[PDB]
Amino acid sequence: LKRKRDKEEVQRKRRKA
Amino acid sequence: GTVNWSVEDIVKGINSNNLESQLQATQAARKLLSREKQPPIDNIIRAGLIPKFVSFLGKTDCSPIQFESAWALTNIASGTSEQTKAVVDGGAIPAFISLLASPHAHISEQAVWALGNIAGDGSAFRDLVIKHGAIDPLLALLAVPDLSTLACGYLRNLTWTLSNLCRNKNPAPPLDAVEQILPTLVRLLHHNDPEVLADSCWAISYLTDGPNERIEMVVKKGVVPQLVKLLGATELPIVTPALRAIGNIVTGTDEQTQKVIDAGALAVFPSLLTNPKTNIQKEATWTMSNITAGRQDQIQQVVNHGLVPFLVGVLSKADFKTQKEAAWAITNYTSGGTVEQIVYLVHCGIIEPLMNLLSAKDTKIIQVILDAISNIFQAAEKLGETEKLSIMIEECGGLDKIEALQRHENESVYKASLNLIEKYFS
Repeated sequence: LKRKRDKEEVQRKRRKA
Repeated sequence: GTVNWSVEDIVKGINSNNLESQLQATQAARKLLSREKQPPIDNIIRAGLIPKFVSFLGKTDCSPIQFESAWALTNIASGTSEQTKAVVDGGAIPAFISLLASPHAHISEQAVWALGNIAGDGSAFRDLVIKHGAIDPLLALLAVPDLSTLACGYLRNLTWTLSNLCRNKNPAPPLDAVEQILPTLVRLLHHNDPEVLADSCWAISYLTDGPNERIEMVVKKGVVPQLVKLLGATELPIVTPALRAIGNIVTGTDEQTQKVIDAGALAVFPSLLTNPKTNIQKEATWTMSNITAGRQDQIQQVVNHGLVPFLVGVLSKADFKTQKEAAWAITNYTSGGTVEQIVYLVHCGIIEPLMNLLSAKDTKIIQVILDAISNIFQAAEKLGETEKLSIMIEECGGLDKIEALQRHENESVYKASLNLIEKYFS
């Protein structure tokens, strides 16, 4: 029964400040 | 000097036939694109500057304009998918890959970052970066005897970019790319920098989010002990991906799950199941539900580590989504557990908080709880103590809740409640 699934506020892409 | 130029002035300088004028205009664009508030990405794109910036990536005799244009393009590529696509559409990917070998570390690093933003857009661009050959030169940057000799920021960017090459599904990254990256990734997972550890853990979490064969590729590299060590870290940005990875791994086979148990993961769950961060508690309870879906000896190790009282606690008080995971953990436990394990669950106080959750306006959890109740009744029936459980459920007000479920708007809910009140409460 197994159940599967630098500017801040950023994970996918990062803007360089 | 180059602060707060207009896009029109940038265009004028980039359209000069003067490499130094182009350099100052590219720096001015970089500064616009690096400001904290509302960088004018779309204005820079609409001005037609991406093709020029991409050509500047190739000007080996002017490393400053390579750097400035790499940075400008990195920040364009940090935007929406349309904005990243504009950078890719300009030919940036191969130009950035060629800059990975630049003798100037700041330029190679900027190219690493840019490729991470492109790869981070999603599976297609990730795979396109891979097809253009980015993995070999990226890993060559990390082919050093001791990672500690690399600049901290360089290593963090390399790790974050590699993590994006591991990220996203439909499709997952190419198997050969994963296999090529993994040995370096495991080396980063043992590095002492918290940001490198966090992004390495995220990368591992992405690689283990998938079929059991992808999980196996990772587990075969021996990372589970290190994941369990990181699971006990003080830095939440490390615990979170480490827990996600452990949680993913226990969605796999019983053998993969056993590797997590043998590494000592269960000893960390008293803290994880009481962690003040809701998401940690939820993910930990989700991980527990997948462990209690394992073998009876695995359920037994959950018992031996004293985690059933922690599941009772979560069920008694937690964010509702965590409580829903806990309800699932109990149903899995009671479906796969021995009668002795199931009675132990009752002695730990599961009944009252389980019954209290039947008063929730959520149909999925109701069915899960009714299944658990049935499993416990079947265990009591095997012992002849069915009546004692009935009394307990009635004393805690549970009988009333099941009786009300008879008049629910779901067939399985009504049928389940009716079957219980007829098979055990008649």
